[PDB]
Amino acid sequence: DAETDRAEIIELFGRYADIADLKEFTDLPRRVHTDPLTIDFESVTGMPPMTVPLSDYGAALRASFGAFSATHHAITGHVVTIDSDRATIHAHVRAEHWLPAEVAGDGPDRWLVVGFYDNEAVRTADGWRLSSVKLTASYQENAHLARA
Amino acid sequence: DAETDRAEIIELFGRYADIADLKEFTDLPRRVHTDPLTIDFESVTGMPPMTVPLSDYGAALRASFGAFSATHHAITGHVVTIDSDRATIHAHVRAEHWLPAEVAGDGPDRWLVVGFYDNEAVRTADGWRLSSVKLTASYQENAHLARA
Amino acid sequence: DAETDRAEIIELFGRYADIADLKEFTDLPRRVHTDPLTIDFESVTGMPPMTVPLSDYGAALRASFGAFSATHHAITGHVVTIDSDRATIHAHVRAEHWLPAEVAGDGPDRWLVVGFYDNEAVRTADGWRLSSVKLTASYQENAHLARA
Repeated sequence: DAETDRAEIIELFGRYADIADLKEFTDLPRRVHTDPLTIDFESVTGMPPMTVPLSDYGAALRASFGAFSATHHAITGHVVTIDSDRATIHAHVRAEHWLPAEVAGDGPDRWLVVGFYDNEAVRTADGWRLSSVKLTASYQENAHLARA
Repeated sequence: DAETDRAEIIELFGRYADIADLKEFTDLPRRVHTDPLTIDFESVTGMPPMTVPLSDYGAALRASFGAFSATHHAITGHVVTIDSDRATIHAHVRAEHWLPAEVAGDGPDRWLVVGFYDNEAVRTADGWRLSSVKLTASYQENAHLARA
Repeated sequence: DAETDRAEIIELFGRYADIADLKEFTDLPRRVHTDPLTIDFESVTGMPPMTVPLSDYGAALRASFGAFSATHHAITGHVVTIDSDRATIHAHVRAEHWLPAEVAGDGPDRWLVVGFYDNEAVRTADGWRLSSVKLTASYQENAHLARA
């Protein structure tokens, strides 16, 4: 019922965090996202929203997260609204990204993004999937490292 | 049923975190809290518990969170006990508060509070609301900034 | 039903975090864990998996967490699979451990572990309990303090 849908939608955010933090950009994205996927990270990158093939998104994530020794996404505070086979989710996110020493040198090594997801999900034949991801940053620390 | 109540009570903590972190002290508190509201932040401020009108609480939050460039509340680990139209919730909280550079100068800029909420909720005609908030700190970093 | 089981299993992780962070190693472990308990912290300590009496585990936790002024475990992203009276849970964890000043001196004072739990639970006559805990670290900061 509705509570099973809610619980499955919340769990998708655990799997979403696992994509990045386990660096598993091949199988897991198919279990988490629709194809194509709408993405909006403009609040952090200045790149406007786009709708992209899932394999492109995965390849892009693999390339960018390859810059980090590790990451940790702590996603909390899910506010889920369901209407049959669609849902919206607002959540908190705290995302830590550590640069290797070879890049960070004697300086800061951790890029922090805090803020919110305002995402959409759809109920597919293979279960709920996140069809749109939008990240709004409230604060960043060491954002220059995302460039460095 | 009971599981819908639990899920709605947990979601209230997402909305609670949103009050502070989106700095929305006017509408959201009515959706999250009863009027009046009992508050106990004594473990952090030394001010004893009080029961206050909700508009006072909102105005006070607006004034105090106005000192921060941003905040992030990560609330996790909800332990919810429900008895008809009342509930208790114990949870973990990690609350980050960043001071603007104009105030922090060359020193630390982030006030960290970790610890627990031990809160009460009531089922109102318009849904669950948090009727009592109690924060017990296990640790703080840079607490002097909450004064500065 | 299944959703009550899921919610109870997720709540166990709140109580698990409370063992360490409230430093309550006597009563709470009986409410959270089976006796005996399988533990695997090898990814952090190099000690291989073992199955130990619960009172030994509690005594060991009391001794080790006695080194810290405070800790905070933020457990998020639960992915729960249930099969009757057994479950597996994968989750994110961010665990902070602060050393007292008397030990940290003028140096770093916070040991950070980020990574994952990959745990098992069993439905006992007194409710769900965590029967196996496995922590896999993705990153640590100041791990030398866990020794110091």
